[PDB]
Amino acid sequence: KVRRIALANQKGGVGKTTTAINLAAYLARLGKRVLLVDLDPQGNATSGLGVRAERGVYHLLQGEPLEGLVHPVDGFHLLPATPDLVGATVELAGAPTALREALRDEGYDLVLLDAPPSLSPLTLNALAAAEGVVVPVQAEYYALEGVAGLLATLEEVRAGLNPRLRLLGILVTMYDGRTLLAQQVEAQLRAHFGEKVFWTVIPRNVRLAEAPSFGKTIAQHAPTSPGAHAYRRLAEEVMARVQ
Amino acid sequence: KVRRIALANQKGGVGKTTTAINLAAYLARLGKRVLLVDLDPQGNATSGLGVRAERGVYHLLQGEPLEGLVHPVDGFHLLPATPDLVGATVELAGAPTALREALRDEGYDLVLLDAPPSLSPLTLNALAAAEGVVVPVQAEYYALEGVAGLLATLEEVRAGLNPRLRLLGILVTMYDGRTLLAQQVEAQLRAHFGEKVFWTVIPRNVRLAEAPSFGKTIAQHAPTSPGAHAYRRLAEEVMARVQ
Repeated sequence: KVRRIALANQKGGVGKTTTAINLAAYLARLGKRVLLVDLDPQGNATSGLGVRAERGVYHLLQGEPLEGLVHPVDGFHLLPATPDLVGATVELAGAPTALREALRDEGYDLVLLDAPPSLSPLTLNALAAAEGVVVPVQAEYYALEGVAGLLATLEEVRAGLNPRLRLLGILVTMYDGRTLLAQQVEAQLRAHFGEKVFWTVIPRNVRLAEAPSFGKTIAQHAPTSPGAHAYRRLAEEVMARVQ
Repeated sequence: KVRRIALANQKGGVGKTTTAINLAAYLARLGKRVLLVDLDPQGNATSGLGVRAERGVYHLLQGEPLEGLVHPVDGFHLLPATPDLVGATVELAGAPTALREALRDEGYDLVLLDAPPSLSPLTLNALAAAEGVVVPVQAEYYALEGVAGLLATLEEVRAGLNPRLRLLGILVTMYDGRTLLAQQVEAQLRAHFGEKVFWTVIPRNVRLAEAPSFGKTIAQHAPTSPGAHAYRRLAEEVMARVQ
């Protein structure tokens, strides 16, 4: 049963964090108890939610209880990241199952882990603790090789650190509807990865791009904008795959 | 092997014909030899393609060869409808497998049949000749009962007239992104019909609404408009289901 979902890609980007934030927002609206964990030392998800805490995931790995670290936001709970997270990576290196053993989130239906790019010990800890992975990529030709690399990594992590790790799906984000180039890249992603690619595609849209600067989810910022409708649908497609 | 696809719903509407026209346009661009047959005495698809012929499907049932009746348009072939089609319905009634035996389209990869609403002898002839059905509905609450009715009809037609008849999918069209009501209706359609509903949803959009008046497919009229991107993706989702 997929309960923990890691959001990860090779190069990171706004699409990944925007996906973590909004997937969480809509899964919550579907009536799910959801925990979003910002595992990036940069704290993009945390900042994208207008949160400013001095206690975060580092303390979770540092022993301090979860219930007193989570911040309620837009219907779900966030375990924030701080510039303190950086410390644990030095030590998490060589300790891949750290996060997993420290994630006493049995009280949630779904747990989303916003992993940093470039496979750092934090990214690895996310992959070692998750059961499903959503790979958010931009509609650019590099995504073909970028995804291939990440899938090979997932295979190796499944084989040596986490047997229940599986790809939930590849998500095309920042689809530039102004061009036909976007169409061509998507077509090639589907031709090469097939059913692994979600049918729901997130469009490039001004309101979606600005939501993080406002520190609000797209549901809060512009609930009827194209990106909001797409993320609402994605939550449904993600639940369909989980089931 | 699904080769013939009927586009049908209970109440008809612009979404159905817009779907027949644009699905054909994009399946053609995928490198498929496609034949679109307008089976509606109203000739909405034919008019939506800027065609004006005096010879159509009636003559096909009237003996005259297909090759000399098809009109090339936007990369595919159209077997037009005329105000003459009405005649055959009187006689097609009681002759459900007429169209099927007169459809010598072995030269095409895919054949789309734009069926009239209200289950007329022409609608029935479409269902008796097709292998797959795409049910285009609008994101309105009536769609719940409208679809249920059509699915019951498909079941009965499969049982008594065409064993290979199957639902390819239910397509939500004219999704009004200005409201959250659209979201609620879609959610209910998926809750009630599940996987039968295509993940690709066609948005309500000005350029898409106007394409028929210009007599052009959305690919010709506004190739980078939201509806164009959605129909391009739908063709891919439809091919995935056919396979």
